[PDB]
Amino acid sequence: DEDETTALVCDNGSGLVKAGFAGDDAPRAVFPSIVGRPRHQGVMVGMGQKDSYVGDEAQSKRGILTLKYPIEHGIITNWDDMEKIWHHTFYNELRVAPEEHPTLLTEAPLNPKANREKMTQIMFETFNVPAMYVAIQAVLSLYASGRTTGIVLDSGDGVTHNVPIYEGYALPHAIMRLDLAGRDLTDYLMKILTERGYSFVTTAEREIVRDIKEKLCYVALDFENEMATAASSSSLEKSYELPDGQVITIGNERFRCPETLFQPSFIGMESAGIHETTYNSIMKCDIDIRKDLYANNVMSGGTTMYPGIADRMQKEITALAPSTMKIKIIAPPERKYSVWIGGSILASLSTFQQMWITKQEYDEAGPSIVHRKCF
Amino acid sequence: ARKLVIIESDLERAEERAELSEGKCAELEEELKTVTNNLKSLEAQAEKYSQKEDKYEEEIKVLSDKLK
Amino acid sequence: CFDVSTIDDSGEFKIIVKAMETLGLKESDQNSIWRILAAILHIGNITFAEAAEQRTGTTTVKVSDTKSLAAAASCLKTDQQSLSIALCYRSISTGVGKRCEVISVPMDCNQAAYSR
Ligand SMILES: Nc1ncnc2c1ncn2[C@@H]1O[C@H](COP(=O)(O)OP(=O)(O)O)[C@@H](O)[C@H]1O
Ligand SMILES: [Ca+2]
Repeated sequence: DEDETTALVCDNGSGLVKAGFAGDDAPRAVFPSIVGRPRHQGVMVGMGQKDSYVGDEAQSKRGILTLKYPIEHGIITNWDDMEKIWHHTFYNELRVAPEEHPTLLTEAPLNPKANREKMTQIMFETFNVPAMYVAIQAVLSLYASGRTTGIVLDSGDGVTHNVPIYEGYALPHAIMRLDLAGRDLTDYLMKILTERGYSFVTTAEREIVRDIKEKLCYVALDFENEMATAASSSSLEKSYELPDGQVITIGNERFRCPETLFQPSFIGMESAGIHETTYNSIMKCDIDIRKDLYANNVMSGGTTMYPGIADRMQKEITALAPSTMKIKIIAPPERKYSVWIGGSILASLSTFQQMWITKQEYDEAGPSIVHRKCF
Repeated sequence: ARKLVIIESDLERAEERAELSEGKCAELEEELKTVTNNLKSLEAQAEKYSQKEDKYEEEIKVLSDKLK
Repeated sequence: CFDVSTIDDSGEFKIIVKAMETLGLKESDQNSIWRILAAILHIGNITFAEAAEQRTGTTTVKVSDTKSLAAAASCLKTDQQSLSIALCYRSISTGVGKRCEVISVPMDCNQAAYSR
């Protein structure tokens, strides 16, 4: 546009595909990372079904679709279907050719080595990308919120990651990975829903569970005191008319499921709560470096949007943590797009040149170019 | 005689959708008044809660100074 | 600093009027333009004070000198409060259609004075 040339920003997860044009502050066309076929055989003739039904077109009509998700936190059940997800991204919504503008993707911390080389194969050899990089999830948001000294816990629907990044990344481990977010809460509901004459059976309607979840479901401050309150039918049940037509008086259902977050013992996992793992990462660093970590805590992700998420942390942490200085948690009121706001940062930096992979660089160091320069 | 039936039938359709619409519209109009009243009521309570927690903000502050 | 001995204030104004009238800016048009400038002055004179909304040491932004921020919305003739709901607080949604403004973020002081 008579400014520069070849530039773009992108970001994908287990919820939405955040992307936009060149030099933007916020996304432009986010869409669900879904994709399925036809369990209904799509009037076979009222088109040769194909196109699994990805994008707004897919999210619009769920019934015909057997929504089979490709990338469940880390593991990619299949790469063949990924081919026609990015074919919908750059060409339909972004309206730009990938054989021109760079690309800034996100990296699920500690992702299988074999996956990186496989992805690069899809871009460089097929979609011809002469410049691109895959930054590491959390570290991005750090520079956006305006923090240089804090501990980041960025996670939404993908995977939980405790990234203590306030003066260095890639160093002692002090990081954790937990497959317990988003889809885990989306699949657990139908189970407990059975006791209330409800059952979102198939995957298509399972996706709706998440929709209603993010508009009412809240977290209990103390399950004990709210157990006796159950008698008082006022703060619990609330009339929610299902778009089709079937009221669901969610009440105790709201604060029962989220309890699993702090208590992973409800789904057969010894994984400690997100406030225990926090200790595990802090106890590794030096002794004279905790007082500043407690001062500011970066809690990001769409998972940190439900009522009663930050106040609970300040109750459990103080217990098994030093009690002398003040403790404050920085949870950006809109901390979901924290990664994208940070993506816009690195997207406009020139120092970033010493990170991405140039067309020729791949052929000069084989497929291992990724893990030979990056880390 | 047949044309009469066509128009007479339309009268039944018109009368049916009229009484049905007006019936629900009246019910809706009455409901709005109840919801509007609840809005005004809740808004009033929220105002009292807002001014109260603000009074605690200046109270917890002055107490912190005296404690220091 | 305001009053200066070197430059005459009252003597220049009448000369400025001549310059505007000579070119093609009659008083009728001048007044119509001053409203636009005067509006900015109202939205200018507002360096908000400390907003004790946070807990520890940090803070956000809130109006204490209301009549000043009110003047900003006075020329606009809109809900003084609603005005600050969209500015001091950054609202973003987007996706599918295009954006829906209401839910927002109380930004820090640096970004606050920045937007100011
Ligand atoms: N205000 C909100 N309240 C509750 N859930 C929200 C809110 N905003 C976004 N979400 C949800 O957060 C999820 C996306 O979070 P995100 O951190 O981007 O996930 P991921 O990185 O795993 O793709 C989606 O399930 C979305 O519905
Ligand atoms: Ca992710």
